[PDB]
Amino acid sequence: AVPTVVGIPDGTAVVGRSFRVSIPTDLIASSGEIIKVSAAGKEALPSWLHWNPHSHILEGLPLDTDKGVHYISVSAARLGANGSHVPQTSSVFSIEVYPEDHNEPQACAADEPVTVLTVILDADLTKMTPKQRIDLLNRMQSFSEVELHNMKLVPVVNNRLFDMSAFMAGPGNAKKVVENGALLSWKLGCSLNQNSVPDIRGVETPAREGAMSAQLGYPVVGWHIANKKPT
Repeated sequence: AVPTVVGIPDGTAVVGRSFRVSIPTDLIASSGEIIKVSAAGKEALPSWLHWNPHSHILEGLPLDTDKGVHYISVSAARLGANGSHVPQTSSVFSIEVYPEDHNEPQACAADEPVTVLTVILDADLTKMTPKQRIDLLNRMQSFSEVELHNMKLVPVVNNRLFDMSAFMAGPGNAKKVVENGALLSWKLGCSLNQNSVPDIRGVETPAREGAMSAQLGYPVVGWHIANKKPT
């Protein structure tokens, strides 16, 4: 009698940046009902998302191939005496994945380069689940002193494991690079130079000694600091 309708607001995401939203399951599910979260019209989520049923958190880390709008269905079903799932309600919202974070947490002055620290990892993000992508970011926090949601994680492109414009850099623990590679990066400041970069020993030393890779779960190829043209 008199069903309730819950609207969930649409969200936004950016390639290479962590995504996290709470879903109001206590409003959608009358006691006893089973919640399902999927891509609308499918049983699975999009490949970049992960649903935590006990925390009610939908989270993910999109790749360039996830650009665009994703409709997500949150549905509640009654479990019948015979084991059937009787759907009761469905609430659908969308998430638009945008292509570029412009190296900004979300800023430097216009046309002022952003100083970015990048760690190059022997990893293939397309082989990793969303949870694995997020946990790699989580594991980097000890070293970056940047929160999960302000780091960036994207694949290597054109097989380039270096940045020749970098004015500081150093080695990791890896001797071979087996996978395509991943770039895990964050902002240090605006238009910095060697003399104004913060203390980076807490990156460079564990990178070279192998303590960083032991904590991240992936081999570290190297790191570098470079000023990136603004976008």
